[PDB]
Amino acid sequence: AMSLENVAFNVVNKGHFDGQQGEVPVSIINNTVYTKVDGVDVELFENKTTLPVNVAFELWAKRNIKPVPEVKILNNLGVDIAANTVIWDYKRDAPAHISTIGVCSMTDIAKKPTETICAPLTVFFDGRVDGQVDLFRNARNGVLITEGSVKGLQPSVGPKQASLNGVTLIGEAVKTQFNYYKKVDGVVQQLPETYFTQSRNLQEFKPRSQMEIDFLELAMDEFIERYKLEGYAFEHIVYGDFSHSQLGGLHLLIGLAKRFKESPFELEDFIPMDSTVKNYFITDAQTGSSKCVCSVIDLLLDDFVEIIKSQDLSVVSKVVKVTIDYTEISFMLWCKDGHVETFYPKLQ
Amino acid sequence: AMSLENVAFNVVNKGHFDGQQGEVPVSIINNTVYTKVDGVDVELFENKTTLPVNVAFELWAKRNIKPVPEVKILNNLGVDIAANTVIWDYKRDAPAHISTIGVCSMTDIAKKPTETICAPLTVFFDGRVDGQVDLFRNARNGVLITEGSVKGLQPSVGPKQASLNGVTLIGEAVKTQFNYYKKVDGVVQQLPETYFTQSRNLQEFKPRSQMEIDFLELAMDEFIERYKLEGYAFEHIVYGDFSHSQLGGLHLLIGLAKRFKESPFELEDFIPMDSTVKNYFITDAQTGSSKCVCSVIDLLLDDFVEIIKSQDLSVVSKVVKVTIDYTEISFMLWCKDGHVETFYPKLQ
Amino acid sequence: AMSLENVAFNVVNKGHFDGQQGEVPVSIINNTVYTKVDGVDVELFENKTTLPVNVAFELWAKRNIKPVPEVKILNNLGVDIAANTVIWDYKRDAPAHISTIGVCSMTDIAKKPTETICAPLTVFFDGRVDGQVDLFRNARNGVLITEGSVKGLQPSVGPKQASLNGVTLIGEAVKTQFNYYKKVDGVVQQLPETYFTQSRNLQEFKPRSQMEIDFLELAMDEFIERYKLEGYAFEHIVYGDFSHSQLGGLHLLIGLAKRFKESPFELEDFIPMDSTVKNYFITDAQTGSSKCVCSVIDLLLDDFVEIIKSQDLSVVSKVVKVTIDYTEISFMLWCKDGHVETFYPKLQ
Amino acid sequence: AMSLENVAFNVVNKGHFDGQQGEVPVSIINNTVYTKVDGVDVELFENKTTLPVNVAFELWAKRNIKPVPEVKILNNLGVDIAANTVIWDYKRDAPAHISTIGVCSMTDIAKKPTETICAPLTVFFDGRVDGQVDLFRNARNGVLITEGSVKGLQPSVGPKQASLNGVTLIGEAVKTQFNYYKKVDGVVQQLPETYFTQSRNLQEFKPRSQMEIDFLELAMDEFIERYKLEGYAFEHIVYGDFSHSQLGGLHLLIGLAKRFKESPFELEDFIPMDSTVKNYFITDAQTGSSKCVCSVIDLLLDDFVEIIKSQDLSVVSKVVKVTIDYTEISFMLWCKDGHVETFYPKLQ
Amino acid sequence: AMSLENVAFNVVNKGHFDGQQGEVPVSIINNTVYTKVDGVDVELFENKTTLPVNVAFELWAKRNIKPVPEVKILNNLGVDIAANTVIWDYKRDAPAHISTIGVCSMTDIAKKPTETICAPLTVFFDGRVDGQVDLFRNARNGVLITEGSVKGLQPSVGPKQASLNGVTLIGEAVKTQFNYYKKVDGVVQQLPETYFTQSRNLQEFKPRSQMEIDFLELAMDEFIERYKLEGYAFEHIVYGDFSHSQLGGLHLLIGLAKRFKESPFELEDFIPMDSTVKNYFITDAQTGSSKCVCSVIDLLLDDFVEIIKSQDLSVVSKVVKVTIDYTEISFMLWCKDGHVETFYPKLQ
Ligand SMILES: NCCNC(=O)Nc1ccccc1
Ligand SMILES: NCCNC(=O)Nc1ccccc1
Ligand SMILES: NCCNC(=O)Nc1ccccc1
Repeated sequence: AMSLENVAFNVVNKGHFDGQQGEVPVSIINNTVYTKVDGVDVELFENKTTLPVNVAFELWAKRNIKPVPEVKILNNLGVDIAANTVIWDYKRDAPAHISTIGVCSMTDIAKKPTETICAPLTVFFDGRVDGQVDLFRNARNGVLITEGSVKGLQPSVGPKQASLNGVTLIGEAVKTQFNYYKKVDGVVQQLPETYFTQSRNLQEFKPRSQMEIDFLELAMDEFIERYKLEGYAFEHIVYGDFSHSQLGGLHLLIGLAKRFKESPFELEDFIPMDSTVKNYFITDAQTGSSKCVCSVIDLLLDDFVEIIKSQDLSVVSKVVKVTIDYTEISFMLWCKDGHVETFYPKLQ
Repeated sequence: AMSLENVAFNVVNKGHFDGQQGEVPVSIINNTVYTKVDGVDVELFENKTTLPVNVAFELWAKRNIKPVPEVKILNNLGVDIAANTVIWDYKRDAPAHISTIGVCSMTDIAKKPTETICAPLTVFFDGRVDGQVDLFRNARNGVLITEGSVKGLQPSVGPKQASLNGVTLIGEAVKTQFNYYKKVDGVVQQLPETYFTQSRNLQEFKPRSQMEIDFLELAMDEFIERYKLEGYAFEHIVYGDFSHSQLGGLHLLIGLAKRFKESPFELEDFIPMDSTVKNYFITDAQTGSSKCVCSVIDLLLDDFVEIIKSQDLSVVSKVVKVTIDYTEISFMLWCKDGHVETFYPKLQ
Repeated sequence: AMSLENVAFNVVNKGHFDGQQGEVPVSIINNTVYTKVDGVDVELFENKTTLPVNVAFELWAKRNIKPVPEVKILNNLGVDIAANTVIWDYKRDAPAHISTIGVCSMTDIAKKPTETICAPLTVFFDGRVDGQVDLFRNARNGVLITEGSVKGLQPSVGPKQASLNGVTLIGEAVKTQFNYYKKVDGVVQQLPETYFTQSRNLQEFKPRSQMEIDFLELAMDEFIERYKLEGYAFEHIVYGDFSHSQLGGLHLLIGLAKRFKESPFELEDFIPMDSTVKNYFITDAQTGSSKCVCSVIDLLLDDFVEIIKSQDLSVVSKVVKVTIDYTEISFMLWCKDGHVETFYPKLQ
Repeated sequence: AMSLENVAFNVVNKGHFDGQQGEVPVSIINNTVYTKVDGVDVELFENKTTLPVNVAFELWAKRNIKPVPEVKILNNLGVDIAANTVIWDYKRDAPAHISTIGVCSMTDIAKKPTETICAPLTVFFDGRVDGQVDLFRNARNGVLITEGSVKGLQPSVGPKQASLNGVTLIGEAVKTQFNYYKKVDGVVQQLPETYFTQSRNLQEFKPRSQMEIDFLELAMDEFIERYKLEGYAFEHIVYGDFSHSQLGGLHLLIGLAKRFKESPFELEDFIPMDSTVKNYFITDAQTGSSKCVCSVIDLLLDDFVEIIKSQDLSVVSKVVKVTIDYTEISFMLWCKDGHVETFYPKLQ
Repeated sequence: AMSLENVAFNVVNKGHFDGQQGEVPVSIINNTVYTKVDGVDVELFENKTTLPVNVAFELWAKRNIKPVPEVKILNNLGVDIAANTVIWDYKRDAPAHISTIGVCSMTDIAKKPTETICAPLTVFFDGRVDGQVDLFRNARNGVLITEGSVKGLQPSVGPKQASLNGVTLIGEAVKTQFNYYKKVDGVVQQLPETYFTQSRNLQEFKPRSQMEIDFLELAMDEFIERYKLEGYAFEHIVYGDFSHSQLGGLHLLIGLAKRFKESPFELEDFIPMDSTVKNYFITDAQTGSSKCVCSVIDLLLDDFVEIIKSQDLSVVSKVVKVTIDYTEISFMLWCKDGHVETFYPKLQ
């Protein structure tokens, strides 16, 4: 017994859609949903999606309010659709997937993922919901997340962090570390050995190791000195060269976090989505140095050190593929006389 | 248990709102309501009101599908609101009135007209609906329409025609002639002795008397000759002078209907509504004669003849008030040497 | 090398998309596409779809400009998508189908119909285009139209009429009669023995038989007298009873065409689309008789006569299914004492 | 003392802007202007321009309500701007020109055409307004229209017809024939000896000569027989060949008017504007013959006869330039053995 | 070979328009540009201008990504248009100028500034681009910026700061100090002796002299004591009187910066543009003192001290013109008994 008036009632009284019965009066003026809160109109939802205002209002209200895998993780694992839930893409103010299953009649391609329409698309299954583990076992294609062990299935320990209502966090009061399982054409998969991006902010960056505390506390030539990083171009790649017209290096988030405490800079996110490697148009406000496409990746500093140290420095330029967030991230490794000139994530 | 999905279901399955239960999936794109009719979107309603698309969609679907008094008649009788119905302005694609009573939660000022909010408003009562005659008796202000007699209430036989879903007709299968009753401050006000406009189109004009058949068939100087209309300026007022830069006279619809069979002309309705006197920006396409404000009124030709003949032709210019459609329409009667120079509905 | 500027160039110089190279300057204001035609903006396309203005502009410009099966025929044959073409719904100003194949990158689900995404969808194949007959043979699901014979494939002679740029016509300079072929699950399905709706207008109705000329020329009780239609309720079903508040019968377009010459009436098409049975909210402007859902079907008069005469008139009410336009149209046949009380296309 | 409320007051009380003082309350909902006409909103103007709703509302209200040269004539004479008036494009619901002079502050580039900004623009001068003849004499570039003689200035008798509020007419009550004068770089340019298009409609076409009455009344092979048009392909060019898939010829409006009485056809005006040669996407509804770009020009039949007969028929294909409406319209004259194969307005 | 799909491709892959070939699929939904980044739509640009979404998307992507003079500087120097570049007005989310030269076909008035259309408008020339110095020499009117010396031309050292992608900075990695050259009607100009506004933020204000460090560090009556500012009303003008209903003085940004560390206040920028003197509706959140138009100018404290000290204090009120940012800023100097009562930038 779904309706715009019942969906808005749930937003008004339960904070989101809770299946409760009741209706509040709604008015729609363009791409914005309002409700008469005694006399005057109070805005419940502003549509920022490509979907019709009422269809997207419902999807937003029927979003998952539990910690779910980050959109980048789901996209890297070829997830197409979610089973009986809406993964809200909080960085895009839109539903993460094209269609739904058993959620909104207007976006729904199926009511249950058992239907032939779902057979070819990798349906996401939340093992924390009743019966979704068995739905994954019978599903032709899928991605399952579980909190604990699944009999028979070989687990793949995912990232420590998950998204709770847009907030990317490492849960303490809730579990955010999941077991990943992927299936392709009925065959259970052996997920790759992978690294995970730390998914941190520039404003609230916090070091997650002793190397990260030493990088943020110690001066440039003494962090490298302590960690034997001579000839790995950390001064260029991680610290960033702000001396010339084009901003040099600055590809690890920890370097942007360190440059931030001292001086600010503009990061223009021209493709605002969730990806393992993010591209920014940076302008360092102090020096005036700038770059149009500056690929910034947030790896744990020890992980980037372990990646660059596990490399061959003989050729001038080669493509270094690294499995990060279940995806093959290509990097361009530039060299000269046994040392790194630059090592940035490849612009593909 | 009202909702956009239940209103749209009723539009799809009953042609309008019929109180039936059920829901169809709806999408709102700007000011237009669509429903997925197997695979693709079919438009159910295009919003042309100043109300939000969904609020107006509901009002339109909950419109009166029975013959109701023409909007001009309701406007002349100082009607402000309708009791438990929506009177639709098919001339402007919008509800004839600002607020509702027991229809739409978003426009509703009351559920029943007995409430104190309705006391100073002239609520329209349809005596054809159960209990609306008594609601008129207790209502402080109102306008009642009945098919037959109401005990004690002095009747006022209204126009032969009524609006059935936009179609202004003289009913045969239904009753379009009503009894009018008005009350102001709790006192039943006596309705004036009035004329009624024939509410006809220019494309489908049809004469409604022998004088009207003689006017549309005979030549100019022989219609006047037969009906002794010498000295009343019917050549200017009713026939229309298309000889100078400014179009002369042409104020009776029957004259526009006669000029239409021979030659076309552009009538720019710059204030699109239903009024007893309509103002048009006319451009006669044959001669090129034109007028910016040309007040055109559709009275029965015999009625205009009976109005002008009964007028005193001694003074040069006087204001002639005539009760038409329950409103006092002022006219400017111009004269010279015992004859009418011009007689037009006065520009206030 | 597709672009909004190349699509608009083709609209400006070729009348539609013709694959020609070149670009005209375009501006987009809301849901409307304009081109600067020396100094000022001339409107090339007004978006009436639920697709983005530029995505729909391209689909409209890349429409099929050859006679194609009417949208109702394609909808009755379960057609979901078109192979490398856009079938335009001129009745709703929008593409007849949700997605495209090898036409627009933004709507495209595939470049060629051979792809696994097209396997469960009924792809429409135009046998008049090179290689589309073989594509139908290999396609898991499809609907093929051919001008002549296809070896092995059992033909189904479709309607005489087809849609040429919105114009439903019976071609003389072009072939509008096609051979239909349908396949489901990789199996060529036998098309039913069917009737075809004449797809005519109310304004320009033209009789297509001697019975139709006799119906439009003769009086009521002498058309029935000549065609021995005693006891079949043609006075109610085909002629229409305009005597009571609710309009009786009037379910054959030929009856609406005959009532039209004498008097006008309002037909509110509340679900604007192309269907075998159309539902209208009729208001006869002369009598005032009206119906909310009046199912009107345009069969050839001889076909409706042949359908009703062959029916058994013993039971009071039975569901009469008739195959019209490849769909099983249900009808409710009401009877009493060996004669038809009413026989209308059943309201599901 | 200009304002949206004063402009709307003038629209409401004078039919257009008349410089009168006063203000009515206005509301703007999207691209539409409304005024509260007692209780409810009545629409005064729907914006169809690329200008802001209020800026265009004012331009429309301050339009020229006198007969002015047709937009095509002004466009052919290189007119860029109007002096202290707004020439309205009733064919596109927008001001014919980009900027204004002494009309709207928001579009105004100058208050008077004497200003240096107007010097390289061809300002249109209406000699019927006080002082505009002298403004033309001092204006570096301009186009002047006068009713009578201007001393020293060599006249160019323009078309018999002019546009009066969208209505293209040959004035009787007003003068529609003007004297044209053009100046370029401060030098009075001699206007060419030209033909004029008759500017007629397909619905209300009326012959304007004995040849045109004979063409619309007589059969094909006897109109040509009477007017000695053997060997000029009037059967193809003017009559139109509806026998093959592509519609042949049909380039004179009189041929479309003659084909119209018998059978209808769809003319898709894909570039909606006023031009000497119009391009249409025609689909003959009877035969099914069609053309994507069918250049249709409305010349007087005698004028087209006089153009084609005077042409040399020796070469296979040559470009025939003809001065029509002050513009050199190119035509492609195709020939074989002393006769015309085709003669159409050339597709540039 | 320009197009919406090529412009968006460049935004997606190069961070801005870089002339690279390629096309990404785009959808336009109202005033917002999106691109399908695998499955779902990612927003590339939200239109905040008065230009059509696609025309303004292109201008934004084709913006100058090098340090250019601040919009206020260009407006003060009468710059009308830019030569073969787009100066983005980052404070207005729009292109700084009406038209373009050799950038966007839809805004372009010329391809090269040598054209007669550019002769009367002051074209901005960037001497850092090849051949723009010579274009300035031949240009009738222009404003040239060079990094170094131009033979013959007398330089005018502009501000230390320039705008790099919205970021107003004093370049270290790039040059931001330019040489200004202006030309009027072919005559090279002697630019005025001028002051420059420091163009600083309230959040990140940084002192740029010893007087500014003493003002931000020292208490009120000891800064004045040290700098002999007795009788110059710095307590009112620069410090600000927050004791009465109307906020007194507070006209120098350094005073707003000092009041900010202690307590916050609301600055309503009701005309959000870049001007030498900015007008704000201030409300001091601590005291409740407020002003509707509070003219705030960011001069270096030593410059304001040198301006007020270089004044005559005899008359009660006079207009003090000061050349700041190449424009004549008027100030109202109020006095009594040989001292300043107030000295604020004049409200013109
Ligand atoms: N002829 C005037 C018709 N227009 C309206 O009736 N507009 C309206 C309706 C409801 C609320 C506000 C305005
Ligand atoms: N009679 C229905 C026609 N309407 C449509 O066909 N709408 C549409 C087209 C493409 C994508 C989504 C909706
Ligand atoms: N047939 C073209 C008519 N369209 C316009 O004239 N558009 C317009 C008007 C004023 C400013 C910008 C565009």
